[PDB]
Amino acid sequence: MPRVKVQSVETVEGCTHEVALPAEEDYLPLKPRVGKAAKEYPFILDAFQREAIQCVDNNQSVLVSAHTSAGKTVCAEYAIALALREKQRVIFTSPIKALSNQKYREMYEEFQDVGLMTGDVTINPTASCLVMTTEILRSMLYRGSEVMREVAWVIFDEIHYMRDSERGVVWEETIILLPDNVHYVFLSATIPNARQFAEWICHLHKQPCHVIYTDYRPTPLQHYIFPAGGDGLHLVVDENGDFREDNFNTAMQVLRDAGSNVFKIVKMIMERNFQPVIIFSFSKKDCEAYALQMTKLDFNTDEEKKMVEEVFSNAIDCLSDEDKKLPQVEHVLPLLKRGIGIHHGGLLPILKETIEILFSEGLIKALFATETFAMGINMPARTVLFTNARKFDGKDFRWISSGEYIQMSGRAGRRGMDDRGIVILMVDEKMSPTIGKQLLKGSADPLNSAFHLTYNMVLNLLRVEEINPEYMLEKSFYQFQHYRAIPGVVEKVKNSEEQYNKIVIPNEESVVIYYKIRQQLAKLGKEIEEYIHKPKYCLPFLQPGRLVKVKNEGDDFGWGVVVNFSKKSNVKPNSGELDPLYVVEVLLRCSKESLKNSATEAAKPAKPDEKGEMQVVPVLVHLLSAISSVRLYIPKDLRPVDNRQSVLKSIQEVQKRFPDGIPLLDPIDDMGIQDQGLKKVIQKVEAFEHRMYSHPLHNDPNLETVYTLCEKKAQIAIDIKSAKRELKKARTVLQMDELKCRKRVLRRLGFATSSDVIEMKGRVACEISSADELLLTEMMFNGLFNDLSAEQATALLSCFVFQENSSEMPKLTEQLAGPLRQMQECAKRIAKVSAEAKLEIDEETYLSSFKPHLMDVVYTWATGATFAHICKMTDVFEGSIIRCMRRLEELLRQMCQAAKAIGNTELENKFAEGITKIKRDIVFAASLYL
Repeated sequence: MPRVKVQSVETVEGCTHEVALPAEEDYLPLKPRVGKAAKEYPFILDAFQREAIQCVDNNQSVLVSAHTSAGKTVCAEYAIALALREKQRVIFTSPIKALSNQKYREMYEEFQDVGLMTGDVTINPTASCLVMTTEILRSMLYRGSEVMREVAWVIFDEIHYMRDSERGVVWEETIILLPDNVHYVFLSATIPNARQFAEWICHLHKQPCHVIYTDYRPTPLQHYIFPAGGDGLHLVVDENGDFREDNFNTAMQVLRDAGSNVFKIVKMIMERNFQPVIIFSFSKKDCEAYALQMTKLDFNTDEEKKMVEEVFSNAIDCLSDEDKKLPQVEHVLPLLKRGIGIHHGGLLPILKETIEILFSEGLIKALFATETFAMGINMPARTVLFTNARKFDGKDFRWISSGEYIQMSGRAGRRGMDDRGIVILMVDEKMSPTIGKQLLKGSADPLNSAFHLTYNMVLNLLRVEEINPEYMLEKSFYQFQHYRAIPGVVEKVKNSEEQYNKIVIPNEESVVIYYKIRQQLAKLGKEIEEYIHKPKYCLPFLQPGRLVKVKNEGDDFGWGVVVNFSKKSNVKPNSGELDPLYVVEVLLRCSKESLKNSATEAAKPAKPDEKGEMQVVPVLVHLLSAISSVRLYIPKDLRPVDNRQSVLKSIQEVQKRFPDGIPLLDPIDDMGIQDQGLKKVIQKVEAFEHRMYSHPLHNDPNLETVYTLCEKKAQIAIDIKSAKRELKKARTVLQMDELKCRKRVLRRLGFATSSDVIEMKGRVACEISSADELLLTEMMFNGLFNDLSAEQATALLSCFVFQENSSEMPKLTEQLAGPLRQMQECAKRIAKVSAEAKLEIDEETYLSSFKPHLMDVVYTWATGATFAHICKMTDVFEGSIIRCMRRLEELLRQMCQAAKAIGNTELENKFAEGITKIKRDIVFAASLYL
């Protein structure tokens, strides 16, 4: 159980300052800085700037949360200066290697003493500033690597990136394995759940942590909406924040009644000098499709074209003669002559930073960007546009979330260069007046960790003799956030039991028995209803006008006439299909709010406070809770309003003719059922209702009140039962059940003994941190790497770094695919070992995890083939091919120093030679910044 508290020190008309204090720690107010500022800044700093500099002056860990355009790095350059003034080395981490290059560039330009440490490049590993990616920090911590002996300040930037289930999990280990003598600085975007992370840090390592939150913006933003088809922009929210509902209503009405465009948008936008401009498309094919669509427009001046050509000539010198003739550069240069460009994940790694720097200088006035451009890149623009609203995440096709929208919209507006920021949005189909307005008022996202288990983690902690995984589990943020609900759970249980005790006055238990029989009667009623509507005897009884009733357990729609029905089966059946379903098109009375959007759930019938409107709605066959024996006449051809109003009137007089209740059917005779067993159930229902009315309580009045009281107390009891069921798992073998399952497998393989101590069989596994090492150790130990040539073995390892689906499967030769089965057969046997240890592994994706699409491309490249000649045998973008080998080349780096573990060198030097003849023409070249 954690023991912390919050003081929330006052702030004068600025930001909001809170401090986390661990349990018994009295709050000492911050003393003013003594001495001289370690770095002067030419401008005036904000209130939260003052507070942050004051806090860092006291050598205290801090959390700051604000938009990216605030310039948080201005604080950080101060802190990195201070340890430089005090002669202490500073460690800086970045999530992706991409930003590390230019960040090292700035920190080299003004401080002149920094050190770069990437997986591929190591520059000056003797400096007071080491800039290095976090996973390298994890590897460094797992090794002895006694560099932390002298460091005390750590900077974490863009921390909100911890929203992935796959690769976010590492930073918990990185943070936990750090010592308790260091100080921290945390940079974050606007976060609702800011406090809980701070409390987790305060409890984790015995230190206070300041927290700063604000939403001040130097440049306010303006939002407009453009329906698909029309002219003009509707300002919905402005530099003041009012919603201006009228404009939104006008836009949705225009799209509803209306139910080259991009060229018209760009043409209008360029007119009033609103460059630069950025667009966001989630399909990289459409980025180039609109790039070619834009080839009829020019922005550059003659001097600008001269400058772009000269800088291009400077850039392409190192490219070497053969590489200068690639088709892609010949495509882009005419596009660049007009002032437009693209940026996606299939472009060359050399063209990217060229485009970025040319955008920085200020010549290109129209850039097309994919999702991974707003993240990173400290270069903002003047206006922002979105071409879509739905996108495929990788598992389904879903709408955009609030956080993505805010993150991408935050790039509009430059301090001083432009007065206001402009962001535009379009909608084309199924806007659904309900969803979409949240995108303009919702916050970005609450941050929540996932922290799945992995083999390398438990192996590495087993390598440490004084640390064990079970100690690690309770320290994870998962357990911390699960511990912030227990007080709420116990408070809920306490309030519920007290409420149950408050209202207790039944008389007597005969009411309880009358309830129980009234539930058996109900269960019998549903069990016979499950027989009356089976689609064998009820299909001839579905004429138009049958006055059916529908209740899908949530609400009563009422009485409605049947219009049509069909045996339409499930098209594209999810998880197969073995029973046919039926859909009945029946005319119900829906609400106005349900019709006005009519795309979200086709639900929420009209309420007795509204007159409502009737429309035909498709329903499932298993929802008809009543079949009547009356057939109202139906108009001829219909589809207006007045005749449906007459149908409403008709259903209204017919109810004025059977005040006792409409005669629905008789299950014994009307259908004609002759099936054994239904006689037993009708006998039982007749019996139960016989004694039901035979009861005296029934005659007694006020029965309904007591019925409601019993229903309420039963629901309270159900709630208490569920709350106790949840509370019976507050901290009860959470992800420690898999721990036994995970630890069980290791001893079977031989990685560990039953005594659960690392052996050299497991020690080679701890020295791998990129791919699934368990099978790799089997490959090395079973002896499959030997008798494999270097040229044919490097392509084998490429299956561990490729995880993207492709349309076509090329044919592979026996010498190249013989090991492929050899790889696959060893996968199956290991999967069985996992499957027999109660682990939830399915052995269809497991073999599909390694995708055998590009081994030959790896093989052909390491045969003397030219890059130009090699990108024509597969339907994969060249850029996507290029960065794939980064992990593979990184993998080969650690494999060479992996075979030097069991005293094997014949295999070791083979991989070393393979690495040397990879870096040949274009794929491995220093960044324009390096």
